[PDB]
Amino acid sequence: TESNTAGVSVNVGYQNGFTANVTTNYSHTTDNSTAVQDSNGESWNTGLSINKGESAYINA
Amino acid sequence: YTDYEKASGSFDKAIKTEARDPLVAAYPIVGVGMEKLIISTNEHASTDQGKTVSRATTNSK
Repeated sequence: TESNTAGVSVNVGYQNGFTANVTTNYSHTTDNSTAVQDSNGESWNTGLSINKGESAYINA
Repeated sequence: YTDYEKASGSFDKAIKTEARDPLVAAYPIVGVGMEKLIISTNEHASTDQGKTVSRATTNSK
């Protein structure tokens, strides 16, 4: 649940006791949204040297 | 489903309420809609090479 609560509207004020947020996107716990970890300062291009025409390939 | 199973609802619970009437026929009508046109210049493994144009599209049943 990160894409589920991504489209939240914060709205620091609540109207009538409905102290709950509403979202335009409430999907499921079957929508895992990965988060790359290291990404220190280097791009993916560094160490790959790709220039606007060719492609990389994913293992996971 | 027979008349009694339709009237009482002793069928799959996902069947619409309207089909409970023994005259309305329980019936799925499946159609395929398209929501993006992508036209590329390649026919087999069209990655990395062609010059393509695509747009999001609507449709109507």
